[PDB]
Parts: sequence; C-alpha cells; structure tokens
Amino acid sequence: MEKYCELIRKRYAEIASGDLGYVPDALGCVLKVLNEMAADDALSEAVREKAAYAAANLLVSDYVNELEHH
Amino acid sequence: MEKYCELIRKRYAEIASGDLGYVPDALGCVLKVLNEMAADDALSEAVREKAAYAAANLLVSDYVNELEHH
Repeated sequence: MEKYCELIRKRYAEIASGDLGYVPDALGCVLKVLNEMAADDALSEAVREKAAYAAANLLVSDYVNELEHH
Repeated sequence: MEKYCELIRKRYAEIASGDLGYVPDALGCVLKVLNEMAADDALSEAVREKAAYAAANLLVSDYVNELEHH
C-alpha cells in the first residue's frame, strides 16, 4: 500500500470505510477506466498508449476471459 | 473484446503476436499505470480520480493482496 500515491491511499480508505461504494467486478472496473482513457483524444498519445497497453496485457493474461468477461 | 477501443484491440493483437512484449504480473501492470495517472497533476482532477478509484477498488478487492503484491 505504501507505494501508491496519496489519492489512491485516500480512496482505498474511503471504500474500506464505506465513504465510497465498492465495485465487485474489480477487473471490469479497471478495464472500463483504462478503455476510457485509451480512447480519450483529450489525453496525450503517451497517456493513451500506457492505458491501452495495461488493458491489453490484462486481457491477454489469464486473469480475464477477454471474450466474455462483459 | 468487441467493446474495447481500437487502440486496445490493436495492442492486444500485438502482444498476442509478439510485436509487443507481455508482462506476466498483469495486475501489477494495471496498478502501476493507474497509480501513475492518479498522481499526474498534468491530468485533470476528474481523470486522476477515475484512475484512483479503479486502483483503490482493485486493491481492496480480493484479486490482490494489497500489502504484499509486488
């Protein structure tokens, strides 16, 4: 937990405490956000690429059934 | 796979084909990128928050041992 920036640590504490809700489909949640960023022309190409690669790598991994997760 | 943007589908095909490398720690890879974005003052606060929330949610989920991953 220590390696994460302040904002992630804050929001982690808030999900855990019930100040924020929790999304049980946690892999789906990360894929949704990474997909939005990858597609966001308002973001730099470097940022879009970083998001895209992490998403693609997760899909090709065995953590997700990339055809049928959602 | 169909719901993802073109960039993610392209990079997925490239990891799968060997035009790009693969990162076996796929959950670590998504957490690293989300953490970089969450901390990036060059990105809008809305974008930072979307990245932070998805990362925090993944950490609190049981997909990752958030203290001891990596």
